[PDB]
Amino acid sequence: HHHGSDLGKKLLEAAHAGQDDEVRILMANGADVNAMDNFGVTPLHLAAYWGHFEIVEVLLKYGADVNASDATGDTPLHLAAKWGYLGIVEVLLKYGADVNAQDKFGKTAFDISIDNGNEDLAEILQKL
Amino acid sequence: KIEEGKLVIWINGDKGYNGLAEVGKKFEKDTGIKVTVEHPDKLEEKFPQVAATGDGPDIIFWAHDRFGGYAQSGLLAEITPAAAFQDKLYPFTWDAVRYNGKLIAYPIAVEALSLIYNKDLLPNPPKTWEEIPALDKELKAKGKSALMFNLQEPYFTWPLIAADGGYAFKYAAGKYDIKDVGVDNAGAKAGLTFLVDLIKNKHMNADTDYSIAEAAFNKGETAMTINGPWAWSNIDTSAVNYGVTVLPTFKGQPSKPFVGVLSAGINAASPNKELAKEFLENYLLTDEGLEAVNKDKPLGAVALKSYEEELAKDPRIAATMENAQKGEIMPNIPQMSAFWYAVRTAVINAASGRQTVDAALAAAQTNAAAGGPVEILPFLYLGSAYHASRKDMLDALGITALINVSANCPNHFEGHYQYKSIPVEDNHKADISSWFNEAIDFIDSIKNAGGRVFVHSQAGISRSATICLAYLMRTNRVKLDEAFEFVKQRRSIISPNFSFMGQLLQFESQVLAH
Ligand SMILES: OC[C@H]1O[C@H](O[C@H]2[C@H](O)[C@@H](O)[C@@H](O)O[C@@H]2CO)[C@H](O)[C@@H](O)[C@@H]1O
Repeated sequence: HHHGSDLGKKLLEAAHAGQDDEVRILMANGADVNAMDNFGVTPLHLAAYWGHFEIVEVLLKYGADVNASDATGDTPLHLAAKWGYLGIVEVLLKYGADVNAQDKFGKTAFDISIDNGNEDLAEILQKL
Repeated sequence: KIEEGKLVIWINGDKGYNGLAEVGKKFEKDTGIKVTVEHPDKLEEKFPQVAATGDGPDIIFWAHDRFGGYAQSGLLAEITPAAAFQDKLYPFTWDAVRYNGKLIAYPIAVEALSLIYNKDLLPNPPKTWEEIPALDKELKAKGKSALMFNLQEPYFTWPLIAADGGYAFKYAAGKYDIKDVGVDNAGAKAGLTFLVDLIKNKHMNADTDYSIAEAAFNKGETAMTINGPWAWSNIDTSAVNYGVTVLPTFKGQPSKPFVGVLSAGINAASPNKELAKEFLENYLLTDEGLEAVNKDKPLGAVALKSYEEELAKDPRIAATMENAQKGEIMPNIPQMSAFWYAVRTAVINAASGRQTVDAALAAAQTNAAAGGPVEILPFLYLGSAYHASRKDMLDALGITALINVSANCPNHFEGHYQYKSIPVEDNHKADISSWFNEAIDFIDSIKNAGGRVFVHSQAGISRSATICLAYLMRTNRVKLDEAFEFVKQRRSIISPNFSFMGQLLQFESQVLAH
């Protein structure tokens, strides 16, 4: 189990860094696609927050929890809505991201996108 | 000890100890009194320890906030400056060193944190905290970061905790109200939550300390730091083009840094009190002495009126004074020590994910306003059934096991800790001594695994104190009266019942059979 923990930590750091090939290699070697750090942040959380589209899609293909909530109440869709990542939000939705999930301030991805001027993203979210 | 005819001085490692040493050798040149400046580690903790037993420096330098508790413990000598001296410094800096109406230290200089930024990396510093995640994303793409500051010392996170409503002790009338603590209110939670989000989203690293944050900024790796005037000298020596400005706002309100008055108290145990007075009043607290220190590491805005000319002609002093006025000056009450230790734990634990913000802040509020499990040894804590129910307070301390010494107190969190029950009542008929060996083995086994045991009873007064004394007496081979004074010094309300005292007394005879 100790080796699986190492893989997980590298995966979190690779998803954070946007290192696509590294993430694939770690997926092939068996990394927990839902590895968590002490804040309950997943590699999907990090890829969505940091704009790594390709990585987002790999994690979801591999079975990432699309509605994972970190220790703080943030879901990947909350984090992607923060920066207006149309491409990332689209695949999160394709994979069943929950448009009604609330963050620690009670706000949904639609609320987050309106609060940041991502109004293109808001027209999309508004119909759901 | 402390030798007659010499001065020893302690000052923090971030202050201008070399420039102070230069004032000290002037003193030596003129008087032949050797002056030794030292900057020990954990100086604020170390000084009460050494000074309690009559050792330590002759003069100690710290911000005023620790000095009320130093005086309260009989560690400080009252200072008696002439009225013509008291007039050379700003009236309000004297107030900060006044405790129960006695002057207990010499004020030197007023300190407040500021936002320092690299003008090449970030021509226009942000006005708000809320902007900083977006800047860090921009900067990370060029291989820099937006902000690094010391996350191991709560002083550096306080301006953000307090911006929306955090406070230490509320100031009612003309006294501080030591039960009115604002550590877990809506404001403090908002601020700490924002700092935790910054970390969990990888904008800061919880391991950052003073030296890492100074290296990063002073090597151009990070665009902003949070620091006081003492730090400016190392940036000058570096190749960084920097500015010192207003701390950013949070939820539209300014950051409220705790403002510190650097102060020099005289050890109550020093046989050189007059020598200290002469050194401090006529060598250090002069324009020439303060300038020798200030050239080494800036003091900030010096308490000395005559410097309002030279100072405020510096924009970084202006920036310090602007952040200072947006802040509150620290109280000097003896409770500041417990308050800082409680907020330090909350910040480190929230910043590490060991505790949520709400659990971390709640634990610190209780410890600051009311108290909590008392440390006996690093792996061994003593407390009440109330504490045994506050999972946030056990977690804050890193408790892994509890000894529940009672017949009616539930084991609240059997999932999360190892429990040893000692089901005795606190009366003259209970044979608690039947459990001494059992309990010592439990403590020892938990310790040998690096854990921490919390021993409690109903009150934390008689049954659990009795177990804790039995551990000390057998583990270190000490008499009952020695063990009792050690614990009583740490938890002043312990009072084993008369039958428990006798059982410990008999257990003393068995453990020290000569
Ligand atoms: O971190 C809590 C700590 O903050 C203050 O210490 C400051 C000090 O005032 C400054 O002069 C400079 O040395 O930075 C220190 C931060 O480490 C309080 O004065 C201190 O009592 C408290 O523990």
